[PDB]
Amino acid sequence: LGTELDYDTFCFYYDWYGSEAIDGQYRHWAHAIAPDPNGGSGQNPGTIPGTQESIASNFYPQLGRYSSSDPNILTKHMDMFVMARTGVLALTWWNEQDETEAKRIGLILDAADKKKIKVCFHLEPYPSRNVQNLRENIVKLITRYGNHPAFYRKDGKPLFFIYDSYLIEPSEWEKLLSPGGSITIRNTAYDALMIGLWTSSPTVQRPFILNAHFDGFYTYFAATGFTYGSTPTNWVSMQKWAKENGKIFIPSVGPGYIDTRIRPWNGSVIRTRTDGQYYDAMYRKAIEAGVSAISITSFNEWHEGSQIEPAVPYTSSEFTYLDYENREPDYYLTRTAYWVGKFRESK
Ligand SMILES: OC[C@H]1O[C@H](O[C@@H]2C=CO[C@H](CO)[C@H]2O)[C@@H](O)[C@@H](O)[C@@H]1O
Repeated sequence: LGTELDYDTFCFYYDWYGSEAIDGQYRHWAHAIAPDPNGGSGQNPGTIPGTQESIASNFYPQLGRYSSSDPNILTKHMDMFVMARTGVLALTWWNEQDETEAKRIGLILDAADKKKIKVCFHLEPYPSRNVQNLRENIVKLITRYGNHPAFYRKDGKPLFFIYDSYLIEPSEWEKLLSPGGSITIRNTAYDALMIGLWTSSPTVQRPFILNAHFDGFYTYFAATGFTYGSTPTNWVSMQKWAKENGKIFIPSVGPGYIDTRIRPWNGSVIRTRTDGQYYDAMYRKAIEAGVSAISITSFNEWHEGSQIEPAVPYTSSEFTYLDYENREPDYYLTRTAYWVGKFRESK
């Protein structure tokens, strides 16, 4: 029918939003404003309070200030994934070691399964992250969730995205990811496809990826040109290198970028949506590069303005939000479905 989910399409999902009613605070809708790293001492940037009028986004959710723990929101999000044809939800994972995290992960897996969506984890730069506690956490996640019907596998293997994987030296990664490594997961019950973050130039990244024994790489950033990896004119050559070296390249595409409510000094990174033309251009470059898998930044990173989740026009007494302009609130979901179809036609 040309409507089915694609299980080589990964959409980055954030479960960090809270409401007073469910979570005790409007978590993440309220957010600290970052000081300017070049703006000197004594800055008092303040906070966005997460009121109805003033939330930590330049856009405004159709679903309002929702809780990521609300089963009825999760249902709606899974229906949005179905509309977008995105078969894998790539869940932010911060190693919070708290019961409210555990509850949310279970709720997300359960809701996903009702719609045949799969879930993988996006391993974030949590405090003192290192290859030993990464192994322990991979073991825990596979043990806890590996028998859940929504747990993602590719040819029998789980898959993890590793954000800011450059914060760990290749000599450490080798211990976890080489078949001969001291604490290897290879050939164990806990083996997985490990997808590292390609940032800078090939001269740095090629030996990093090889020496670290990653199975593949992704680029994350929705803003074109932010890094070498997030410059789509490099994707043909990145894919050629991946194929030559038996690596999986999963370029990240997004619909735009703007984070100036939380980072007012970061205007140079703004990428305008132009009624969908930015998203179209980026998605076309990924498909044209001949890749096997694509990642989408993001479902709902509202702070960074990369979301495809529906947004509505809103002007409050405190802020005039951006909105999808000439496009309807669900445009980025249905445009994702269009591109998934083009990707499948190519695959
Ligand atoms: O956008 C604010 C957000 O920024 C950091 O999180 C990263 C932002 C986007 O994606 C990556 C990969 O998922 C995240 O690690 C972090 O400082 C958050 O605390 C903050 O809310």
